[PDB]
Amino acid sequence: QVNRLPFFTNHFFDTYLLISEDTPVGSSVTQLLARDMDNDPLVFGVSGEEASRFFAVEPDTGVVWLRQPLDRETKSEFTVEFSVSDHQGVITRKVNIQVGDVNDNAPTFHNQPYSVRIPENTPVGTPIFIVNATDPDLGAGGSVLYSFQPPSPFFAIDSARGIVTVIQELDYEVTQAYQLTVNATDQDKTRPLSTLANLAIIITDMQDMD
Ligand SMILES: [Ca+2]
Ligand SMILES: [Ca+2]
Ligand SMILES: [Ca+2]
Ligand SMILES: [Ca+2]
Ligand SMILES: [Ca+2]
Ligand SMILES: [Ca+2]
Repeated sequence: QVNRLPFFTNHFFDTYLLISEDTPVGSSVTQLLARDMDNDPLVFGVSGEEASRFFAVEPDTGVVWLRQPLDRETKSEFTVEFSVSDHQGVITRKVNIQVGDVNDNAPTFHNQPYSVRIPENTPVGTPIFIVNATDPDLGAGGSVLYSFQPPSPFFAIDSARGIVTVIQELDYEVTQAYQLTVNATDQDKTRPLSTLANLAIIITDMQDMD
Protein backbone atom coordinates (compact mmCIF):
# COMPACT_ATOMS: atom_id res chain seq x y z
CA GLN A 1 0.00 0.00 0.00
CA VAL A 2 1.47 3.28 -1.13
CA ASN A 3 1.21 6.33 1.08
CA ARG A 4 -1.99 8.24 1.69
CA LEU A 5 -1.84 11.73 3.07
CA PRO A 6 -3.43 12.56 6.41
CA PHE A 7 -6.81 14.31 6.59
CA PHE A 8 -8.21 16.68 9.20
CA THR A 9 -11.34 15.72 11.09
CA ASN A 10 -12.40 18.96 12.86
CA HIS A 11 -15.85 20.26 12.02
CA PHE A 12 -14.59 23.85 11.94
CA PHE A 13 -12.82 23.15 8.62
CA ASP A 14 -16.33 23.15 7.10
CA THR A 15 -17.93 26.04 9.03
CA TYR A 16 -15.81 28.46 11.08
CA LEU A 17 -13.93 28.70 14.36
CA LEU A 18 -15.27 31.30 16.82
CA ILE A 19 -12.68 32.56 19.33
CA SER A 20 -13.59 35.06 22.04
CA GLU A 21 -11.41 38.13 22.09
CA ASP A 22 -10.94 37.68 25.84
CA THR A 23 -8.97 34.47 25.24
CA PRO A 24 -5.72 34.96 27.16
CA VAL A 25 -2.41 34.86 25.29
CA GLY A 26 -0.81 31.50 25.98
CA SER A 27 -4.18 29.73 26.14
CA SER A 28 -5.14 26.90 23.83
CA VAL A 29 -7.87 27.67 21.29
CA THR A 30 -8.48 24.13 19.97
CA GLN A 31 -6.70 20.98 18.93
CA LEU A 32 -6.27 20.07 15.25
CA LEU A 33 -7.30 16.45 14.78
CA ALA A 34 -6.23 14.24 11.91
CA ARG A 35 -6.22 10.63 10.72
CA ASP A 36 -3.60 8.94 8.53
CA MET A 37 -4.70 5.59 7.15
CA ASP A 38 -1.11 4.30 7.10
CA ASN A 39 -0.91 5.07 10.87
CA ASP A 40 2.00 7.40 10.19
CA PRO A 41 3.26 9.80 12.87
CA LEU A 42 2.03 13.31 12.13
CA VAL A 43 3.33 16.86 12.31
CA PHE A 44 0.88 19.78 12.61
CA GLY A 45 1.50 23.38 11.64
CA VAL A 46 0.17 26.73 10.58
CA SER A 47 0.73 28.13 7.09
CA GLY A 48 0.87 31.84 6.35
CA GLU A 49 2.49 34.98 7.79
CA GLU A 50 -0.41 36.72 9.54
CA ALA A 51 -1.84 33.43 10.84
CA SER A 52 1.50 32.50 12.36
CA ARG A 53 1.64 35.87 14.11
CA PHE A 54 -1.53 35.02 16.06
CA PHE A 55 -1.40 31.24 16.37
CA ALA A 56 1.21 28.72 17.34
CA VAL A 57 0.68 25.03 16.75
CA GLU A 58 2.32 22.30 18.82
CA PRO A 59 3.87 20.15 16.09
CA ASP A 60 3.44 16.80 17.86
CA THR A 61 -0.20 17.30 18.91
CA GLY A 62 -1.95 19.95 16.86
CA VAL A 63 -2.87 22.02 19.92
CA VAL A 64 -3.33 25.60 18.72
CA TRP A 65 -2.50 28.38 21.09
CA LEU A 66 -2.79 32.10 21.05
CA ARG A 67 0.46 34.10 20.63
CA GLN A 68 -0.95 37.66 20.45
CA PRO A 69 -4.25 39.17 21.65
CA LEU A 70 -7.28 39.08 19.43
CA ASP A 71 -9.25 42.31 19.28
CA ARG A 72 -12.76 42.34 17.88
CA GLU A 73 -12.55 46.14 17.65
CA THR A 74 -9.56 45.89 15.24
CA LYS A 75 -10.27 42.77 13.19
CA SER A 76 -13.26 40.49 13.70
CA GLU A 77 -12.86 37.93 10.90
CA PHE A 78 -9.95 36.45 8.99
CA THR A 79 -8.72 33.25 7.39
CA VAL A 80 -5.86 31.00 8.41
CA GLU A 81 -4.44 27.77 6.99
CA PHE A 82 -3.49 24.79 9.10
CA SER A 83 -1.27 21.93 8.01
CA VAL A 84 -0.74 18.28 8.71
CA SER A 85 2.05 16.05 7.41
CA ASP A 86 2.97 12.38 7.66
CA HIS A 87 6.70 13.15 7.04
CA GLN A 88 6.19 12.31 3.35
CA GLY A 89 3.71 14.94 2.17
CA VAL A 90 1.66 17.73 3.65
CA ILE A 91 -1.83 19.15 3.29
CA THR A 92 -2.97 22.66 4.10
CA ARG A 93 -6.62 23.62 4.72
CA LYS A 94 -8.31 26.94 5.34
CA VAL A 95 -10.37 27.88 8.36
CA ASN A 96 -12.57 30.94 8.73
CA ILE A 97 -11.92 32.61 12.07
CA GLN A 98 -14.45 34.86 13.72
CA VAL A 99 -13.43 36.88 16.78
CA GLY A 100 -16.19 37.05 19.38
CA ASP A 101 -16.89 40.37 21.08
CA VAL A 102 -16.80 40.89 24.81
CA ASN A 103 -17.37 44.09 26.74
CA ASP A 104 -13.76 45.20 27.11
CA ASN A 105 -13.95 48.95 26.51
CA ALA A 106 -15.17 51.59 28.91
CA PRO A 107 -16.77 54.74 27.43
CA THR A 108 -14.55 57.54 26.09
CA PHE A 109 -15.63 61.15 26.60
CA HIS A 110 -15.06 63.57 23.71
CA ASN A 111 -14.15 67.27 23.61
CA GLN A 112 -12.73 67.48 27.12
CA PRO A 113 -11.99 69.50 29.13
CA TYR A 114 -15.58 70.33 30.03
CA SER A 115 -16.38 73.73 31.47
CA VAL A 116 -19.16 76.30 31.27
CA ARG A 117 -19.85 79.71 32.77
CA ILE A 118 -23.42 80.50 33.87
CA PRO A 119 -24.99 83.37 35.82
CA GLU A 120 -26.10 82.76 39.41
CA ASN A 121 -29.60 83.85 38.28
CA THR A 122 -29.87 81.19 35.56
CA PRO A 123 -33.48 79.97 35.81
CA VAL A 124 -34.17 76.49 37.05
CA GLY A 125 -34.92 74.32 34.03
CA THR A 126 -32.27 75.86 31.80
CA PRO A 127 -30.09 73.43 29.80
CA ILE A 128 -26.43 74.44 30.11
CA PHE A 129 -24.15 71.72 28.70
CA ILE A 130 -24.08 68.49 26.73
CA VAL A 131 -21.49 65.83 27.52
CA ASN A 132 -20.57 63.19 24.98
CA ALA A 133 -19.08 59.69 25.23
CA THR A 134 -18.99 56.68 22.92
CA ASP A 135 -18.15 53.02 23.39
CA PRO A 136 -17.11 50.60 20.59
CA ASP A 137 -18.30 47.31 22.11
CA LEU A 138 -21.26 45.64 20.49
CA GLY A 139 -24.84 45.67 21.76
CA ALA A 140 -25.55 46.67 25.35
CA GLY A 141 -21.83 46.97 26.03
CA GLY A 142 -21.72 49.91 23.58
CA SER A 143 -24.73 51.70 25.07
CA VAL A 144 -23.82 54.51 27.48
CA LEU A 145 -25.75 56.01 30.39
CA TYR A 146 -24.73 59.25 32.10
CA SER A 147 -25.14 60.38 35.69
CA PHE A 148 -23.57 62.73 38.19
CA GLN A 149 -21.62 60.98 40.94
CA PRO A 150 -22.94 61.44 43.57
CA PRO A 151 -26.26 62.94 42.43
CA SER A 152 -26.13 66.74 42.48
CA PRO A 153 -28.84 68.84 44.12
CA PHE A 154 -28.08 71.66 41.64
CA PHE A 155 -27.76 69.94 38.26
CA ALA A 156 -29.50 67.10 36.46
CA ILE A 157 -28.15 65.13 33.53
CA ASP A 158 -30.22 63.19 31.04
CA SER A 159 -28.93 59.63 31.26
CA ALA A 160 -29.36 59.02 27.51
CA ARG A 161 -28.77 62.44 25.96
CA GLY A 162 -26.10 63.90 28.24
CA ILE A 163 -27.93 67.24 28.59
CA VAL A 164 -27.22 69.06 31.86
CA THR A 165 -29.94 71.26 33.41
CA VAL A 166 -30.10 73.59 36.43
CA ILE A 167 -32.46 72.16 39.06
CA GLN A 168 -32.01 74.44 42.09
CA GLU A 169 -31.49 78.17 42.34
CA LEU A 170 -27.78 79.06 42.32
CA ASP A 171 -26.06 81.54 44.61
CA TYR A 172 -22.58 82.89 43.91
CA GLU A 173 -22.39 84.09 47.52
CA VAL A 174 -22.48 80.42 48.61
CA THR A 175 -20.72 78.61 45.75
CA GLN A 176 -18.67 80.27 43.01
CA ALA A 177 -17.81 77.09 41.07
CA TYR A 178 -18.88 73.45 40.92
CA GLN A 179 -16.64 70.55 39.94
CA LEU A 180 -19.01 67.74 39.04
CA THR A 181 -18.03 64.16 38.40
CA VAL A 182 -19.86 62.68 35.40
CA ASN A 183 -20.07 58.88 35.26
CA ALA A 184 -20.56 57.18 31.88
CA THR A 185 -21.31 53.48 32.31
CA ASP A 186 -22.10 51.00 29.58
CA GLN A 187 -25.04 48.62 29.80
CA ASP A 188 -23.43 45.19 29.54
CA LYS A 189 -25.50 42.87 31.74
CA THR A 190 -22.59 40.79 33.09
CA ARG A 191 -19.61 43.16 33.27
CA PRO A 192 -20.48 46.84 32.81
CA LEU A 193 -17.58 49.30 32.53
CA SER A 194 -17.36 52.94 33.67
CA THR A 195 -15.46 56.13 32.95
CA LEU A 196 -15.43 59.39 34.93
CA ALA A 197 -15.06 62.95 33.61
CA ASN A 198 -15.12 66.38 35.27
CA LEU A 199 -17.55 69.17 34.39
CA ALA A 200 -16.54 72.56 35.77
CA ILE A 201 -19.42 75.00 36.21
CA ILE A 202 -18.23 78.52 36.85
CA ILE A 203 -20.82 80.82 38.44
CA THR A 204 -20.99 84.49 37.39
CA ASP A 205 -21.67 86.82 40.31
CA MET A 206 -24.74 88.91 39.52
CA GLN A 207 -25.59 92.18 41.24
CA ASP A 208 -28.39 90.62 43.27
CA MET A 209 -28.37 92.23 46.70
CA ASP A 210 -31.88 92.11 48.22
CA1 LIG B 1 0.37 8.49 5.28
CA1 LIG C 1 -11.21 44.41 22.24
CA1 LIG D 1 -15.16 44.32 22.63
CA1 LIG E 1 -18.18 48.91 26.62
CA1 LIG F 1 -26.75 85.55 45.25
CA1 LIG G 1 -24.25 88.31 43.73
